Amino acid sequence: EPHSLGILHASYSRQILKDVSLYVESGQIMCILGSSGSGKTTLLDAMSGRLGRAGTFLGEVYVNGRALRREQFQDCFSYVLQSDTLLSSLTVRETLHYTALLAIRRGNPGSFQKKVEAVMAELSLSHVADRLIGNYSLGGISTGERRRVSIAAQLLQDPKVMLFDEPTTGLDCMTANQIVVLLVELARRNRIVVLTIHQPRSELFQLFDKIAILSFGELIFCGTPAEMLDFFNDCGYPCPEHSNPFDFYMDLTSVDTQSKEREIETSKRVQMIESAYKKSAICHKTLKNIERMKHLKTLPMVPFKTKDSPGVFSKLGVLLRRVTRNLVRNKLAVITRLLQNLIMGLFLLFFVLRVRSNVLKGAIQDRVGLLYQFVGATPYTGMLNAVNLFPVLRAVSDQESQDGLYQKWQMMLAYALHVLPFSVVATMIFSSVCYWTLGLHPEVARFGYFSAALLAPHLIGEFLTLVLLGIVQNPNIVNSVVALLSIAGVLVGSGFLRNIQEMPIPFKIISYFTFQKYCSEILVVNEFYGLNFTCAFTQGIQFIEKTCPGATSRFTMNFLILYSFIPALVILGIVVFKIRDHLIS
Amino acid sequence: LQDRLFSSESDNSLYFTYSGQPGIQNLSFKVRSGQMLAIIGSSGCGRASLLDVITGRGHGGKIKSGQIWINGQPSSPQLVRKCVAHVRQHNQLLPNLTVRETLAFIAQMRLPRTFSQAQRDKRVEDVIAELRLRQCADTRVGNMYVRGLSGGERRRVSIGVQLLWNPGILILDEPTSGLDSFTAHNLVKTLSRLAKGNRLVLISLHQPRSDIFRLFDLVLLMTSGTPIYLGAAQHMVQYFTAIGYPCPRYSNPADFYAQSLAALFLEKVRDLDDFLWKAETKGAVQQFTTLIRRQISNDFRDLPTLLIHGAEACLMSMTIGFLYFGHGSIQLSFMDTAALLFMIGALIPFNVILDVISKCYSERAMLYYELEDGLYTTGPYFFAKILGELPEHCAYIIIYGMPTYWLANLRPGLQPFLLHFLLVWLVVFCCRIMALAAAALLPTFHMASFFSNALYNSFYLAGGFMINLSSLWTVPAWISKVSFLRWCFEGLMKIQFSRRTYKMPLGNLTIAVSGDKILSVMELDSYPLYAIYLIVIGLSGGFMVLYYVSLRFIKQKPSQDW
Repeated sequence: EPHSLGILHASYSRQILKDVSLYVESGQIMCILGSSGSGKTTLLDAMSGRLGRAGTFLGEVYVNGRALRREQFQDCFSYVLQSDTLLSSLTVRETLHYTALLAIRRGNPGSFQKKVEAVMAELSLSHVADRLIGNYSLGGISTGERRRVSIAAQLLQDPKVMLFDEPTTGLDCMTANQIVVLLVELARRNRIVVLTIHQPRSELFQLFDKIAILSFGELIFCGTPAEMLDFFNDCGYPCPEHSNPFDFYMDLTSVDTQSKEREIETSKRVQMIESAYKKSAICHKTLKNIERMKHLKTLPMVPFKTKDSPGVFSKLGVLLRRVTRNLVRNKLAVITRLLQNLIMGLFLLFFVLRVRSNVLKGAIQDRVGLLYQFVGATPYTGMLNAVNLFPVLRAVSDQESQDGLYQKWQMMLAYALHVLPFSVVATMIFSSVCYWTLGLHPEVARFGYFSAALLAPHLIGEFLTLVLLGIVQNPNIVNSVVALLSIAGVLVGSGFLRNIQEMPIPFKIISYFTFQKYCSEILVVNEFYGLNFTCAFTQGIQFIEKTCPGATSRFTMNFLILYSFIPALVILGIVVFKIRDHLIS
Repeated sequence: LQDRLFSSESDNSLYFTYSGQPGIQNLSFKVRSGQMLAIIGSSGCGRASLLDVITGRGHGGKIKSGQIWINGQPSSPQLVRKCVAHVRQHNQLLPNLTVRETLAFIAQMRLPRTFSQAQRDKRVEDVIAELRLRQCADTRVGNMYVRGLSGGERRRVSIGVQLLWNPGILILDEPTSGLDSFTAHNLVKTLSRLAKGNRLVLISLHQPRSDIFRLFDLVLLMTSGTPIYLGAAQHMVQYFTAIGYPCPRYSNPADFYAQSLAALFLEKVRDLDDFLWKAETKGAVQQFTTLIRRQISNDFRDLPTLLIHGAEACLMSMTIGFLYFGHGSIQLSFMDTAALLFMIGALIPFNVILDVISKCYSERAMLYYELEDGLYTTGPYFFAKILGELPEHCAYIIIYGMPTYWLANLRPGLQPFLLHFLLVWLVVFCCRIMALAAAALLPTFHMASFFSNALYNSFYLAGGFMINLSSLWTVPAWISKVSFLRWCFEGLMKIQFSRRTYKMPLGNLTIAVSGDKILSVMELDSYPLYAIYLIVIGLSGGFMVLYYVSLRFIKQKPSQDW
């Protein structure tokens, strides 16, 4: 009931944080104000365990008896980021149901929600619980309210020590305060609360148990507002009325560089102001209190934060249900996955009409182009699918996994897994409609094959695009590159445009490495197995031979290989993402 | 803090009566060529809107009530752009130019034909030195990606861009936002300095904090579309001591928020005062060159993009070439040699489209240029850019078009080469314009970059090779005639592979006898050697006209996309 959270002589590396030291008890609030130079944020992040870097972390943190160990931070803290991205097509209760259902293993998918209720109603958002969360533009969850929910997700973990980054920032007169309140209330509910506040008002100065200043990662004052209003006048420089006590104090606290003159002078000031209460009684006192908690053992005598969030095998199964749910409740999106592939076939169908086969005037040459386009579009549709849908999920995996919920790949797997249904329907929608309208040897079986041959590319695009979207982080580039890829590919890797066998050395090698080849050399054989054109050539095989001779026999396999890529791509993906958790801090 | 003033000139001021807009409620103004007024309203009270409303450019949904008067006249969107200078939060300065340049280059368009050159030169400096852009003078501007220039300075420059008519009015939207408080002072004091001249200054600061506060001359404080009250720095402190003030700061109160014949005389008097208030008050060619010079300078001092484009093209040529490598055992298969000739044409689009859509769309500048009045579209910008790219575009083509030709061993000597190249030129160039049109008329990088890729995917089918042409609906059958991709292919084909030239088509052991007959047998003899250039240069026309229209009649406005 008095909870203990102290720091002694903490530092960080290129040595951005210097021998800082601070005391807090449950029910209090900590207000960190950091100069634009800051350091503040850096620390706050650091403490939540976000990374542990080239360089180092000096000092140790004392939490309710005992010292914290580097390997336990994330266990005994909770973190609320500068922003709060959430999946735009779910309901509050659903996002929370999934965060909770993912974070903990207990009663049932019914009872979970009941826990959720305590959180929603403890945060006073029950009243929107089951609406379209929305982006601010799409759906109209309150731009204030959303912030609120983000907090909810941390409370399912039942922490009693909470860290919030810049959480006023990006709001308005009314809302900011409304949010601040709720922080403080959480403090009322026997919690520890730490803030890094960029540009707050003069009204709020007076709402803080403990306010504390950082300059260039060097610590300065920490204490009661009144205490600052005194001890800073113990250092001199009293802040007049009509100055914003909260803000004025900072102006003095930070050096800056409009010239060498303004620059050097001020750094001396902030040094002297630092030493001033680096020595002072209060700064002794605060320190002693962090020495107190070890020295004493008292009633709280405990730390706390969550237990078991297990079965990885089980874990992502949820992530899937979530993602499919998202992607399904988004009329915008779904329609396209299924449909565009068809659009391709219509759009062609419209120019090409049906396959004139009577004459040779418009016979092989109309089909070559047709297959070509299919093989060099059905991966395009893939990325068109991916690049557009996935980033949200990707970045949400990013901001989520950091708090400690599901490893980066989990998600990528999930996405990759759901597409199957959709893409596979798309392929069928497309095929069923077009293939017969174009009427290129129509025995159902050979349609059946043609629909399996164009499902693969439409996935390959997806999963490649996916993989890349883990490595490259600026989708619109990914969507240029993957195009270039999946077009270049066809040129070299189906016979059509340069009689592969005939082509000069190296490209030949390349071709064998592209799915394109092993798709085309299906489609050609599947659609020419044997046919007869009126007139150069004459028969179905006589063309098969010219472009891709070993296809006829090899068909059985080709499929094997064509579908071979799609496990690989995703498997690789896993690795890229497994890696990528290290890449961005 | 050092020095006082090197610019100022006179006259105008500003006047209001009972406004309203969906968000505003009954304003009334004092604005007098020397005061600076800080609008210190709540977060989005039509506050960042307010200034844009006052200019006439209204987001919210067009005004409800009101009257607006400048120095001594009504308001008008045609009027304001001759009196008032607007400084946005958005900066749109060209990455690779020096401050001195980015000023001189606008000076040459905003200062009148009559002005001397020495005048422009001295005016530039006469600004620089009033804004104390002392050592920024000959250093490049855009921190955007050179990252070799200060922000506090940058702002002052984009302000300077506006002080080249020494305007009697000046409106700044949230100028501090971004800067460090340390410098905010040193900016807002320069704004006050400006103000001491015969400049009228309007600011809008939603989170001003105390210190900057102290520097206000006039203040207007409003919460969500009502004025709590107008007044000077000091006076406000006292005036809301009709309801009693506190310890913290000056924005606290922002958070807290004829009848008697006696008055009748005052009513009359204010009217009488009021009269007195007003009573006291009472070329294309040249542009065009400037534009291409500035436009072309920056784009040429940009190396990074420039190396890439070269590479970006180069490599395509390399590969296309090798892939159809015309020497060595393997022999180009007339079957195949067409393919190349088609590709070389209908490949580069898929880069160039995105290449030039990207640029045009990453230009919003022109909007602010349109509205601020730097540029026409009569003989002005439509020509500005279309020529601006050109030199790049020539290298871009040559790098892509020569090597392929040789690698794939097309017809020898020269003549053909150049007819070839020259066509590729008009094809790709037509395509650039197509993009420009597509981009300027549509409203989003993504959107224009769809319309384009659909319009292109639609032209390649029409193209001869991949679909045989003759056999078609009228709907393509007609379209094909319009397809630069097709015309490229027929052109190249006619110049290269048929004409009264002669060929050796062949498989395995063969090296056979043949000629122009081949193309006659192919459906392509239809149009002649030299027609096609005209067809594509004509096609160009169509898109060109779409660009000239889309610009002249239709705005390009900002998008966040790329």
